Amino acid sequence: NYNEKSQRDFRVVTIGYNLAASRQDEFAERIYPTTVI
Amino acid sequence: NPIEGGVVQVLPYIAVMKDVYHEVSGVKMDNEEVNMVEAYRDPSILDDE
Amino acid sequence: NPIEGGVVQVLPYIAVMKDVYHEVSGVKMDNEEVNMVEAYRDPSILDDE
Amino acid sequence: YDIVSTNNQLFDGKLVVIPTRAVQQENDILSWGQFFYVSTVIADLPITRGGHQVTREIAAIPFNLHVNNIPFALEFKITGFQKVMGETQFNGKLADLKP
Amino acid sequence: AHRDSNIEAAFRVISGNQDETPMYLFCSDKEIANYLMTKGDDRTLGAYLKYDIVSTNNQLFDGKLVVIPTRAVQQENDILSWGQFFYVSTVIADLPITRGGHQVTREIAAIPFNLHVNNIPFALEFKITGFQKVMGETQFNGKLADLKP
Amino acid sequence: TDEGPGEVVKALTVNTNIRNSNNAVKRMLNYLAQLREVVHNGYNRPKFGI
Amino acid sequence: TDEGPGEVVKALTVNTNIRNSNNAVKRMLNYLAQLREVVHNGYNRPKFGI
Amino acid sequence: SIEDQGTTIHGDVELVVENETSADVSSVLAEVDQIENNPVEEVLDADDAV
Amino acid sequence: SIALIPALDPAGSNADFFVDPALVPPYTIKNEQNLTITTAPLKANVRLDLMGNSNANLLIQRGMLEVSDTIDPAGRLKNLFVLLGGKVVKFKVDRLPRAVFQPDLVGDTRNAVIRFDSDDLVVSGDTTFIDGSADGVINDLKTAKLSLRLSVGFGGTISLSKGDSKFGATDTYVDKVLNEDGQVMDNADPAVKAILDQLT
Amino acid sequence: FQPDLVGDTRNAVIRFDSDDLVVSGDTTFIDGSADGVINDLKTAKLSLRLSVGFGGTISLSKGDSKFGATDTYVDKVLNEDGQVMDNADPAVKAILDQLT
Repeated sequence: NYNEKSQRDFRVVTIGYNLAASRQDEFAERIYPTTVI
Repeated sequence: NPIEGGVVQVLPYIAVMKDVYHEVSGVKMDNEEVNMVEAYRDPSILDDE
Repeated sequence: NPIEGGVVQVLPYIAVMKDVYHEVSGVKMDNEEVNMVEAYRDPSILDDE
Repeated sequence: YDIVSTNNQLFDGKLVVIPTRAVQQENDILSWGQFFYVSTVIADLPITRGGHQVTREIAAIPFNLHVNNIPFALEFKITGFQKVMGETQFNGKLADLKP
Repeated sequence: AHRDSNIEAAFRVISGNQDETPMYLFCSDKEIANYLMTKGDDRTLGAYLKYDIVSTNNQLFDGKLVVIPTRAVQQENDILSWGQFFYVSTVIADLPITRGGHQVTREIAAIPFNLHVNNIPFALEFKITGFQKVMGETQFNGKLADLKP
Repeated sequence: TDEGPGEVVKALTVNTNIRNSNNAVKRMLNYLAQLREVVHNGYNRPKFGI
Repeated sequence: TDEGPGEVVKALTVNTNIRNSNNAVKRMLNYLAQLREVVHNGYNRPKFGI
Repeated sequence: SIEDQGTTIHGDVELVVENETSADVSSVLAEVDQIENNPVEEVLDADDAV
Repeated sequence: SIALIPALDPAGSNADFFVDPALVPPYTIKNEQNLTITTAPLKANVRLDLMGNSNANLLIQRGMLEVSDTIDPAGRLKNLFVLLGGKVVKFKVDRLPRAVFQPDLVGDTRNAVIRFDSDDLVVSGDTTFIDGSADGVINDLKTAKLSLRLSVGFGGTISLSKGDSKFGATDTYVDKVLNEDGQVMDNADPAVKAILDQLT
Repeated sequence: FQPDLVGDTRNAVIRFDSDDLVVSGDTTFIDGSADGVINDLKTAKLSLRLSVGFGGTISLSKGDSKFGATDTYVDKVLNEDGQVMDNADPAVKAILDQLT
């Protein structure tokens, strides 16, 4: 191996993934306000 | 780092997959699976009756 | 370990090579490369005139 | 009036005007619509589904209703944004009049 | 394009910040930038959208305006950056080499080691031409003259 | 697996919550369609059952 | 019964351990089958992938 | 809680009482940790191995 | 009992995923239960739901399999069937280093990739076809005291969570023709050419 | 290129596997022509997606490379609205009959 240039080991970055949703979106909430039954 | 020689990008996500039985003769599983992130633009992928 | 679930065996060696130039055409580099370990049984691979 | 926006694909150049009471008072019929929410129960149970395999299934069961109250709406289909901001509207027309 | 794309959700979900929106960069040459920078006192587009202006004199980009998103506050290996420049330290090698077999010259060579990577599949591309025929000529009274019999 | 859901189980609520907003949008648009037909036809006065 | 299993539950590991020994035997003989074919053929030098 | 429980025989029921429920699962998937440490099995450089 | 063995639908609904019976007739296998399964090698250059076409799917009820069923990444390429001179030769390649499944480094983390590249598929006078015969090309190799070294390339991907699989085979070549001693002979030799002319 | 996880550590593997290779009526040939399949495809208001597979291994120290191409198939024939047409439709059959 004349040139042992890196081929296997790499830096890894973990991409975030954070899902969220309110009971209704502000859009849906203003049109259909929530009433607890 | 010159030893690292590059970067790997790992993308975890939650996929919404349709409840489908495996076909006997199917070429490709007809599972309409979509990244949950599309539910914000097109939430119709979540419809179930 | 259950997290590993497998093993990889890495076998280093020093190879005997000829200083053959890369050909204009060729199918492969015509370099009769063998493991130096073979030299103990068949040391003629080392002969150089 | 007030402005509420969505990125839902179903709304595409569709401004709709609806009245609502300026001050909302919990269960107020004068709201254009209402969202009646009861519960979102989550249950876990190792169901042997198919009779030949067991999988623990954590399921959320929604229980709610949307109801409309007021039969009033004005629906506007609005297009042409790129045609009035991306093209000459006045000097171009005068050029078209050139003999 | 901001509506049709899912870019708003992408930043909110990936960044981990419930309230996060992209910022757009106006990538232009020097002639175009002279006009976009006019009043940079408040660089907004819509209700909440903000932008910034960056310019180059590279000939390859002459007459081009391209608008791209970026994370408002840049971090380290930020995936939400439109592209990234992955740089490894450059090496300068100095060794006397008999180059050509008949001449001996010391050659000091700087060997680059880097990659540009694009992340976001978003772009707005504008080809802007014809400043001199608009600011150096009549655009209104000349047309009225052309209507003369 | 002995370990239960980490945070992923909360995605079930997020899915439901998004569906709530989706139902609001479809319900509004489907209501407009019904209203358009009622107003299109001869129903310009308030009455029950239309 | 809500008491649980007795010591007979350890027979499951015994069955596995007996199978573990039999698997070594089957693999040994299957490997000899490889040598029979490879050494019978023209392979008298070390190389990868034979 | 369901997050802590494992395959409960009689089952578990919970009520969502939250206005919103974010779910960050970036660290939940076990393959991510394996990749972060070793995208591929670590192998020494050929010269370092001897 | 947990082996994933492709199975033929008695109705012939998935017959297009398997090698035509004319070349490799299907054969019968039985599991530990008294149930009987009909199996055959999969056709090269095929895309299919690997789990859906498995014996597990047709064992008890045709549509029993669900997303809970997954494929073990610790699989191997067991056999290749080559059409050699009009008749099929079965090559056992199960334990070779190139037969092991590998992770797909670019794409879905649960995708397994198969890359079997070998120049060491030997066909000689001692080879038999799948049906036990040794006539035709094999007999010519026997009488000429020659042995072939075939070169094959078999690739594919298996989605370990979905069951989707896509396979493909590269062009097959004869890399070497060796004499009994083990030396390479030129392909222009009338004894070598007369045999190679049959491998179209 | 990917590392060869089995075999020589210096081998670079290329496994290009894509079902999204698109041939629209706007696509032209290497000579700039839009005749033949492209013409009929364009005038039928169709789009066509190929399924291709290309694999090979390069020895990064020896320069020994082997490449192979798998059977290429037409995966989907779409309309301008993204609808996948049934291949039995004579509108798309004419194109499939040309791609032999």
